[PDB]
This record gives sequence, structure tokens and C-alpha cells, in this order.
Amino acid sequence: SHMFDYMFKILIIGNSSVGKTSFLFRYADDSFTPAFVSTVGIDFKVKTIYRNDKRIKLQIWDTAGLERYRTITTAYYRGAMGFILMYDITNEESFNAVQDWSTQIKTYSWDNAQVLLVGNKCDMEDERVVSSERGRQLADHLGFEFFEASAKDNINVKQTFERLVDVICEKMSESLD
Amino acid sequence: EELTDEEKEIINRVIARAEKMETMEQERIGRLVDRLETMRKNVAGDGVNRCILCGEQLGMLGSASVVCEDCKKNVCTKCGVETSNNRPHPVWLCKICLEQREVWKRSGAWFFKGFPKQVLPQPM
Ligand SMILES: Nc1nc2c(ncn2[C@@H]2O[C@H](COP(=O)(O)OP(=O)(O)OP(=O)(O)O)[C@@H](O)[C@H]2O)c(=O)[nH]1
Ligand SMILES: [Mg+2]
Ligand SMILES: [Zn+2]
Ligand SMILES: [Zn+2]
Repeated sequence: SHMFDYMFKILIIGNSSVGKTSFLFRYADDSFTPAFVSTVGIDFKVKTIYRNDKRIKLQIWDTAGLERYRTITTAYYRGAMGFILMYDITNEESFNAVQDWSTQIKTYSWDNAQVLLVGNKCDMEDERVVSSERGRQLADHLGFEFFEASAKDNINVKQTFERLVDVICEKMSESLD
Repeated sequence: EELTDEEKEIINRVIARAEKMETMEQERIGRLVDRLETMRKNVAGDGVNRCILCGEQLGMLGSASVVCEDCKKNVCTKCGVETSNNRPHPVWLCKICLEQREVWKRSGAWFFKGFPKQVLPQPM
């Protein structure tokens, strides 16, 4: 039965072009591509890691941000243990959408679902429109952990997934007496 | 909604290889669950005067005893496992409930508080 202890299903959601797929390809295969191929519906990758004295298999789903595939992507929420809700730090709209995605999560997912708010592209400090203090402030107001990172320059990305994983592990440990 | 050309064709693939992963997950969990049931069937005691697992009496027979935090039955120190964290007065678990927790964790049931069924077929 393979060589692992747990399997965590993780979904990455947020407006189109915020860099959801890139964030994935950088964590999985460690590869960035300035090109922009909008994702068709959904897709996923598998990655086994060894953390907290446990072999963990991560099934990481990459969802389409376009309102077009809402119904098909939301159908996969109910199985998720953790979410990565990201926005572009150089795009006000994507950041304004956060509140909505938050609702989207409350509706189609279970309660223990852990959520991490990620402000991507923190390498483009020249085109920054959202301040760290605002993202942080929103994160606190929604009860989510906050991270600012960049797929392109592999920064704070691994630390994002690792925090998700540990957060889920602690909820697991808390669910037992 | 909207229409969908060959996009379906692109999506069904992902679905297909996701459903195949679900099949294997059911086999991994199935083995864990089945092993556990067998342990349950081998309960010989009542948890009252005689240990719940083996069936040997408790008390002046020289057999120490404890109460299991999860099923509330009495178990001898032999069929029991002293669990311990960073706080005095540790909780005990009978061997079956200890395995129960391992299953509830490794299968993801701890999350859904049970075993769910994600039936997401392919849109032909
Ligand atoms: N500068 C910079 N660009 C990034 C970063 N991450 C992604 N991009 C770029 O942002 C654009 C879109 O990236 P994707 O990863 O395709 O975003 P997406 O949200 O998954 O797209 P949808 O599937 O349509 O939702 C691409 O042109 C990437 O090269 C980053 O950290 N920094
Ligand atoms: Mg994409
Ligand atoms: Zn016994
Ligand atoms: Zn017990």
C-alpha cells in the first residue's frame, strides 16, 4: 500500500493570472515559465514529503480562476483539507476578490479546512499596489495565516506549503481528545 | 453554465487518473480497516470485572487495571498503552482504541468525522 502515512488534499484558488499554477510547478518540479496558459478546469500533482516524523503524500490541485469553471472547481472543495487562497500584490482586483473566495470556501468545504492567504509576486516591488499591512490585516480579519511570496523567485513558497501541512497536522492532533 | 468543446476531453483525463488514485486509496484504507475489525472480533472480556481484551479478571488476582479513555472499559496494564504528552495524569488506551486512532488519522476520517464518498463522474 505504497510507502506513506497520510495523504493531504490541497486546493489552490484565486483569480486568474495571480500565479496559482506557477506556485505549484515551482513547488513540485521547481520550474517557472513567464508564459501564461490559463488552466482548463482543474489539474493536480502528487508529492510525497517527510515532515513531523511522518511520510505525507500531498495531492495538490490547481484550479481555474476564471468564473467559467466555478461549478466544476467548487465540486472538488469538499475533499480539501487545506486551501491556498492567493492574489497578486500588483493587482487590486484580485485582492478585492479575496473576501469572495473566502465565502466560496465557507460554502463548499468542510469546517476543519485550513486556509492560508498568499500574496504572490512579491518580486515585483515596483508594481506593488497592495501593502503587506493590508494583506496581513485582512488575513487576521478572516482568521487565516498570512504569507507574501513569489513563484518566479522561489521565495517563501516552500514555507507556505510547509505551514499548511503543519497547520493541518495540528488540527489532526487536536481532533483527538 | 457554458458549452465545452474538447475541454471535457482534457478534464476527463485528470478525472480518470484521479479516480484511479481513489481506488488505490480505498485499498490502502480497506486493509487498515479490516485489520482493525479482526482485532474487535477477538475481544474476550466485558470491561467490567474482566479485562475487555484478553478476558482475565481484574483485582486481587494480581492484575493491575486502568480505564481506557476512549471506550471507557477496564483493561489490564498488559492490554493497555500509557500515552503521554507534556502534562501529568496521562491517558490510557486499550490496544484496540490505540489502533482505532491510527486508522482515524491515516485514513483522513479524523477530518470528515467519517468516510465520505466524492462521486465526481466524467461529463461525456
Ligand atoms: N513576476 C512574477 N510573475 C509570476 C509569478 N507567479 C506567476 N507569475 C506570472 O503570472 C502569470 C500567470 O501565472 P499562472 O501561474 O498561469 O496563474 P493562474 O492563476 O494559475 O492562472 P488561471 O489558471 O487562469 O487561474 C504568468 O505570466 C506567470 O509567468 C511570480 O511570483 N512573480
Ligand atoms: Mg494556471
Ligand atoms: Zn488484558
Ligand atoms: Zn478502548
